[PDB]
Amino acid sequence: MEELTYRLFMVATVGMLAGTVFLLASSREVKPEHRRGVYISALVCGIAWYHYQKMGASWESGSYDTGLRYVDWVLTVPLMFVEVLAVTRKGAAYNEAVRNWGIAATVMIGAGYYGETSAAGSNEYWTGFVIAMATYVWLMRNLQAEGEGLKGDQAVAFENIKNLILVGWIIYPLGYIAPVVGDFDAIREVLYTIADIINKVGLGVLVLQMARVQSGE
Ligand SMILES: *C/C=C(C)/C=C/C=C(C)/C=C/C1=C(C)CCCC1(C)C
Repeated sequence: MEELTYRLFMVATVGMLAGTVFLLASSREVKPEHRRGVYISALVCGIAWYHYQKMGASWESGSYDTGLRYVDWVLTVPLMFVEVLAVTRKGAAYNEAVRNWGIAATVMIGAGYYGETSAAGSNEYWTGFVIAMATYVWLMRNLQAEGEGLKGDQAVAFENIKNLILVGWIIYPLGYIAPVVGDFDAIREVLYTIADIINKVGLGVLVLQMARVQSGE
């Protein structure tokens, strides 16, 4: 398990870089007015690339720092919401949701960090899990309600974005609890890594697809 976890960190590092530069190279495929989300998706993968290089080194040392993962999350999750909410909102409605969902994400990630750095299975560990889970469910319920009025190819492309988040983000609470299900500390890190690749590279691909649709392709 320890070597598998290291290898996955190394592969994910190159994968985040590939996502970054793939998305940048692909921006010419859509109209200028629809490139912003693609560029933000590239920024998300680029920040992740930076932190994945650090996480692989940290894991390899034998004294791993989950703070690297959590700082990456706290910076990137609000950016992902910026991309999502721009599809359905502008102006006042956009500003309100970006702020409120960003605050919620920060609470979720901070509660998780508090719990994960507590003794596994302790009241503190479960306190962080429960607070994070409630905030997560609030976010997912808000997301489900977004764009329910859309029709046509834009509706389908937005539903694909929503579904990636609604399904893919379940991996994170599963990773968080893995170490109390078995001798699975490394499996937490495996699951977080797989999740970050799926969610960050996948969202970028789907934001690019949305931009193709918005461009009339
Ligand atoms: C790019 C990274 C992403 C999208 C990270 C997402 C992280 C989460 C949705 C984390 C959620 C958690 C819970 C719902 C409960 C346990 C604590 C967390 C922070 C792992």
